[PDB]
Amino acid sequence: AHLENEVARLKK
Amino acid sequence: DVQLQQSGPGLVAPSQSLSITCTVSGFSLTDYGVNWVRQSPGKGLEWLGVIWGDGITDYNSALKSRLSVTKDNSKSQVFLKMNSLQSGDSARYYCVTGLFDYWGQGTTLTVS
Amino acid sequence: ADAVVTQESALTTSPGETVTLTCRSSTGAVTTSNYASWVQEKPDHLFTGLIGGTNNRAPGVPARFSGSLIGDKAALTITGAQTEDEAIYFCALWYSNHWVFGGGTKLTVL
Repeated sequence: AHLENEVARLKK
Repeated sequence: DVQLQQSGPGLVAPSQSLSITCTVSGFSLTDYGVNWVRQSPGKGLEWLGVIWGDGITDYNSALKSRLSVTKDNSKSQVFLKMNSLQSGDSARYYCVTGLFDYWGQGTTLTVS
Repeated sequence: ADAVVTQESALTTSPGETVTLTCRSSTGAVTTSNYASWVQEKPDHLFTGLIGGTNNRAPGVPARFSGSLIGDKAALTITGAQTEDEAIYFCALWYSNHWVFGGGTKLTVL
């Protein structure tokens, strides 16, 4: 998913 | 640090449209998505749309027919076009990151 | 059609105190799939993202800001407010193919 990917980004 | 710079003529005049360009830095459009949002005076924020890394697009169900969001992955740009503008479209337009973490300086649009 | 996102209109606190801003969804309990996010609007329409995806701090964001889910709602908590933290707080939920913003909560730090 696109979101689970943005989340992975925030955690760095 | 990532930065988002808004530009483009914007325009004005009713019946015509708005055109905004958002240049990003600090990350590639191939990996993550960019959102578009606007806020009209006294009123709250409203999501307009997002364009993901893989090119897929999601729009605000009630404005869908009047807007188009495209991007050039190589130039790190994202374009927003909204047509058939009306007084109610007057507002401040912002381009933002995937979870609204980073913001662009915004662009003011006065229609009519 | 789509859901309504509800936030308290106003909240007030004081330096060093703790406060909790909430976010309700008209479709039922808020969940991790709603990827709750929070942005702060300061005078001059200065926007900054605080929390993204329920409990992740947008890099550069002071650690006093935390987020989580409590009793069917999303929550942003400021542990030990400061005077600069006075602003309007917006919550945003995701519904499979779109975001919906709450009406915002004006926070006063006396």
